[PDB]
Amino acid sequence: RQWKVTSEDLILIGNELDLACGERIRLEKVLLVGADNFTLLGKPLLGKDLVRVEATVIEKTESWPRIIMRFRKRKNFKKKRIVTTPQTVLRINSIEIAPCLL
Amino acid sequence: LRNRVTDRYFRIQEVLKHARHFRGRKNRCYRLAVRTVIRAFVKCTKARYLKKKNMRTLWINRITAASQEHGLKYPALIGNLVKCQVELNRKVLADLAIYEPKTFKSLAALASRRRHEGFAAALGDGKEPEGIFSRVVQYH
Amino acid sequence: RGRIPGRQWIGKHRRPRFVSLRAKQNMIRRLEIEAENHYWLSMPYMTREQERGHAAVRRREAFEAIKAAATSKFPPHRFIADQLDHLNVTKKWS
Amino acid sequence: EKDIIKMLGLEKAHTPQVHKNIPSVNAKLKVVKHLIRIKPLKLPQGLPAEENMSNTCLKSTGELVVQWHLKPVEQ
Amino acid sequence: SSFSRAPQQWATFARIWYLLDGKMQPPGKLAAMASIRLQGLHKPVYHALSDCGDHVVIM
Amino acid sequence: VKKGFRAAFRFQKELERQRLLRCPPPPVRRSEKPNWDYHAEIQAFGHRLQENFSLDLLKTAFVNSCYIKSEEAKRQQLGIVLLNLKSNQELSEQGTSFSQTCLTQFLEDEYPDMPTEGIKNLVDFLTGEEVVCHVARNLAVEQLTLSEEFPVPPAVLQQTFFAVIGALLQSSGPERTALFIRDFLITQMTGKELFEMWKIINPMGLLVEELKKRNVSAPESRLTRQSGGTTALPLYFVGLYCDKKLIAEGPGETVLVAEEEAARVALRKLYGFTENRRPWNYSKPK
Amino acid sequence: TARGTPSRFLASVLHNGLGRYVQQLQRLSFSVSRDGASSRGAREFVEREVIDFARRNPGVVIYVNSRPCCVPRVVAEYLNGAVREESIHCKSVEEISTLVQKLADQSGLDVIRIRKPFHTDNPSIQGQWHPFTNKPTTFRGLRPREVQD
Amino acid sequence: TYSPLPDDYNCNVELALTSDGRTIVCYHPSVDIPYEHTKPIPRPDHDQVLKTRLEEKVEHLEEGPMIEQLSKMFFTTKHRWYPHGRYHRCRKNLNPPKDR
Amino acid sequence: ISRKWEKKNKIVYPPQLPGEPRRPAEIYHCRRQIKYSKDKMWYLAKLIRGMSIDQALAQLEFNDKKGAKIIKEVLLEAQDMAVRDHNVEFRSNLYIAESTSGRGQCLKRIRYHGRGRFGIMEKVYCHYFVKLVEGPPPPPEPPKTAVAHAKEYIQQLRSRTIVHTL
Amino acid sequence: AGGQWRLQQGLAANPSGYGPLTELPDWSYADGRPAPPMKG
RNA sequence: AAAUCCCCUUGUAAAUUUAACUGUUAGUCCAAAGAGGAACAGCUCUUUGGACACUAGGAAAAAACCUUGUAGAGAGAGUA
RNA sequence: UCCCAAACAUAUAACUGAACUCCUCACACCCAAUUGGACCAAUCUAUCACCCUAUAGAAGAACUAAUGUUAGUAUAAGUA
Ligand SMILES: [Mg+2]
Ligand SMILES: [Mg+2]
Ligand SMILES: [Mg+2]
Ligand SMILES: [Mg+2]
Ligand SMILES: [Mg+2]
Ligand SMILES: [Mg+2]
Ligand SMILES: [Mg+2]
Repeated sequence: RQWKVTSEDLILIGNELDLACGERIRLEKVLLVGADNFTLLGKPLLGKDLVRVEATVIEKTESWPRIIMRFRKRKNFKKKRIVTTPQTVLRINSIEIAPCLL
Repeated sequence: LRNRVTDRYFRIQEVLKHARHFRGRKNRCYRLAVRTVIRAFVKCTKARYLKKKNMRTLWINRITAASQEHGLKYPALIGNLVKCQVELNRKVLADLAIYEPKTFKSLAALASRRRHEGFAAALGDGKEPEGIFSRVVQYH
Repeated sequence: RGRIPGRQWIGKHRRPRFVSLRAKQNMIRRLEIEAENHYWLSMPYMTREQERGHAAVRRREAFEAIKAAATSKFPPHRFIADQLDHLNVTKKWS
Repeated sequence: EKDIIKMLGLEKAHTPQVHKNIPSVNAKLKVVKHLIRIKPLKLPQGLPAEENMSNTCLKSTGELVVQWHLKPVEQ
Repeated sequence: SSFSRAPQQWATFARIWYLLDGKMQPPGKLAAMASIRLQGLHKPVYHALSDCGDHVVIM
Repeated sequence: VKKGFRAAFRFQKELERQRLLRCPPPPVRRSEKPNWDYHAEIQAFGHRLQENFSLDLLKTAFVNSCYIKSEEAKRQQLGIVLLNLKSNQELSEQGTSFSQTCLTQFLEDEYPDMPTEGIKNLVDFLTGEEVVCHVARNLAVEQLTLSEEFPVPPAVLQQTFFAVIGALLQSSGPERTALFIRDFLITQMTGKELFEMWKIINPMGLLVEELKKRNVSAPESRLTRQSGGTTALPLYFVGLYCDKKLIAEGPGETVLVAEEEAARVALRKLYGFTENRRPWNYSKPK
Repeated sequence: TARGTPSRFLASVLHNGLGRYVQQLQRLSFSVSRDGASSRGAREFVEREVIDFARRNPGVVIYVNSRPCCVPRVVAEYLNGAVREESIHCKSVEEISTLVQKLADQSGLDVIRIRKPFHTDNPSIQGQWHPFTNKPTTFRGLRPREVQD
Repeated sequence: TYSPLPDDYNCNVELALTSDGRTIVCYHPSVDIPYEHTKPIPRPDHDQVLKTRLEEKVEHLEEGPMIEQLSKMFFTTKHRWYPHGRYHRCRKNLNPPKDR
Repeated sequence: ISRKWEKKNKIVYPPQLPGEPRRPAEIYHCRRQIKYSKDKMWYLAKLIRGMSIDQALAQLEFNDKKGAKIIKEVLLEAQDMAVRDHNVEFRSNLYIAESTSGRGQCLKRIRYHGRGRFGIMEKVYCHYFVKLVEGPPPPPEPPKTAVAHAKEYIQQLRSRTIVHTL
Repeated sequence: AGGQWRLQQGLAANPSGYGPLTELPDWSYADGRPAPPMKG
């Protein structure tokens, strides 16, 4: 998934990352970094030494119940299933860049 | 041994609770409510496919609106960015247009510059060198 | 006005249908794909005599595994601990 | 034609599969030539060895490069 | 843009008057570029549930 | 009559739930509810906050003067020994004095051009009644608060919150408390505008004096953009020009409100509280 | 369905994790019966795991009450006031441990439909789009088909 | 001489490629409205012995004309100005969720 | 059966401190098993709903419907015990809060028809409920003015956000 | 969109097929410890 | 006449036998070859194949035409 | 019974488009009749349990539908 993130925001990943809550990680796949006056683009990804972004796990919970119902008329076909998808919430802490354009 | 059902009140309450916000007698009569609750459940399950389709269509409309403001067409902007190795999907492109007008304008400039580069390359017979922004980064 | 007798797609008088530009474009590009397939199928690496029996050993060994798997069906072993583990259902604190 | 597709292991569409260029395989392929795409195999680095068996990658142009580094070409 | 919340929302969802000169023009082409303006389809923030339409004046 | 017990038992629980919802009981303190242990709860309080609190300081941090008076009244009625409990009045003053100084220091470095009056208001807002009460409630401060009535009054709750800050200051020190207040008080102004935290009247009135201080000519207002002037839904973009140079642009439904918004925009840029400013640095210092 | 269930926006408690992470679980209460097959999984859980779980989470208070009961229960309280009650009626030990661990990571907010998988107080840095964002300004800003002086 | 887009309304866009060609640099400083492209603010808009007090100019109007006046002043239709029944008035959520 | 309306006159509130204002007096009264249709009696109950006690009596006195005199006596005796037993100072300082009718117990009789057929007729009975609150009747809600429509429309336009985005 | 151009350049028609955008690990530990490999 | 039967290699994983019984064989439409006193269609009836009585997308609405199947969540993408 | 989307010859062929395929994760979890399994509400008994449960044995063991039976109340209707 592609996310337009900034500092101090929450995004929801519909999966478990096998990480303890409160741990801070780094996201190495950055496609675009922009500012008020300048913007830098990757082809298709920026170098690791150019931009660094880090996030902290703050929540690991299940999803609300979801209904999966299938019905066919006049065939006695009726099935119901309830699923909950594990999800994780990450808070983007800081976005850092370095003057490595040259 | 005579056995009679003693929890039928709870067996019908688990269905009536899903129809509490309906209109007419079908929100309280179990015979009517069970038939419409099933339809509501079926519609909800298949609406997830429609949500993914409709959201993409909304993004395409917004991207087209922003591009037309810059004198560009949606097919021209989408294809040229791909040729520039800029893999941005429809959502972020719509997000950039709404919230980052200056960044989106730069992307529109990049597409138009790439579009003119391809026209010049097609205009030539191949003897001319490649365009500045037409170079592709090779990965091994 | 504009009734079509019988059904739309079957019957003596159907609804007339015409091809479109992209309908053709899809057909040619499929025809070109097989033209590639036709060419690449015209250069066998070996002949029938050379290929005869060059894979008989692997085919035979694969079938023996199939035979062994089919003939190995048997009821599983029954242990005493699992039968005795049901005694734990009444376990309680002192 | 359904059985022929079953034999060649072509159940899931757009899933490449390698086959021997022999008359017996060619005979089966000719039946379903209208449902499949046939391309030759290229080995610019040759047949892979045991050391690099996990480093192979079949590129879309039809060759199996044995050195997959996921790194931009310095050239 | 350091705008306050109420003025920022007001400006974003404002209504813009457009003028069209139909002299020696095909009605369909005039109607074509007027429908987008009336529906607000030219706005990047457009949505059907949002009353984002604009005013169109044709002479 | 149908023989059986489970169905009737399930129905009784459902009716009691309806009876509970029909007239919910008045709220009661968590301590009076079962499964409570003041020693155990206050011990985990420090570990939950990842701090090494002092048991004596923390225990007396939640003691309020009203609670002491109520206990003295209760024992007087019973006619019964003397208590040696100390109220958190001195601890609250230490926490309040340090928090005001620490907040003022933190904001001055982040916004050097912020005027002193603007600095005071933001500290007043952060140390406001609702901000500490919202933080204290979400930090389970009110649960451990020893008061005379429930729920704890906001003035008492605010005093208790500043008390534990002083207790941490005595137990740990200024450097550890500075990180604590930054993590729980600075974070309360993330997505709020400068004037959403500092209410001001006549933004243009003090904008002129600010440009007077900066030795700049008076701003003049001009209409950059206009739409629907004669209708009921107008839009006016009023910009301010000094020496025929734009400094700010402000929208509004009328000319007057657009001019005030333009003044607010200029003040935000002058004071460095723009939405484009770099986010606060929460990283641990090197 | 969503139309029949209240929803909320994605959010946290007091910007948890911005400066430091605070464990949202605050209290745990366990009801265990000394005798009864329904509490066997709960009983063995506290014989071997409740001690290790307590050391792992020092900010969470755990209460273990042993009284006669037909359905063992666990009650979790969070700092926001939310209360969650889960039954331990006839489950194993490896699955109560997962169940107990799940409540620790939860923030205590309502588990309902989330309108947006993302939330930010500053969606734009260069300014939100407005109709005049991409509109050039003419000399003196004359309106169309109007004259001056 | 060349410019992909006319840089006169939103921002001047400059495009550059890095030395290795693996990154695209876009510098887009914002533009400002010239002083000559603005209008001045429209500031301009007897023997009296009695104080001129605020008089009641609110005249009562019937449901018909009042809706018609609302429709023409807001350029909307007449349908939205009619009241709704109790069934719809109660299904409305008085406490909606709030974001941003 | 249920007779909760009668017991509503037996609830007693604790004495009020001088700080809080005066709690208006309320009286619950009802007449059971009236030989009348609940649908027909509903019109009379709705008519006198929200009006003063003495104005309601004047309206009911000159009404031609049979149920009018029944309610008139019910209102009269409700006013009597209000002053006598419910600490009501002025007997004319009362207004009707809620007036409604409920279905009573009814009998089933046979109505003969031609060709040997029959139809089950019903002898309808109904109850009438009324609550009186001390004090002048509240003013009716004024019609919503055009300016009220104007601000409401503005509020809807100002409350819209950009949907399906950040 | 853009699939034919990708095939000519020697890449996958689907940008998510193979390459650094999908094959490379998405995250790693803050201190620099590499993340465990993903199941996909 | 299109084609069938038989059938080593090869591709593949099924096939035969034994034990135990239920249920279906009042079918429809399309492509093709036919038959119904030497009937261009229509009506009825055989043979081969496909679809339908199983999902979705597209032909306006669409059981039988084209695309496509093995099952969930996603506010990703490439295509038919 | 009343035509029937509205339109448009001129800005460089891409773009749009599925439950097909790919991506994060998880996978027993979209066919009639029929067949094979995995579970289970409620009730009685044996033993447990003791704010309502557990292991076994048993059976008058589960109703959106038979112009189904009995009882209650609506619709037509405050109508004939
Ligand atoms: Mg027809
Ligand atoms: Mg007779
Ligand atoms: Mg699939
Ligand atoms: Mg699967
Ligand atoms: Mg039965
Ligand atoms: Mg029946
Ligand atoms: Mg009638």
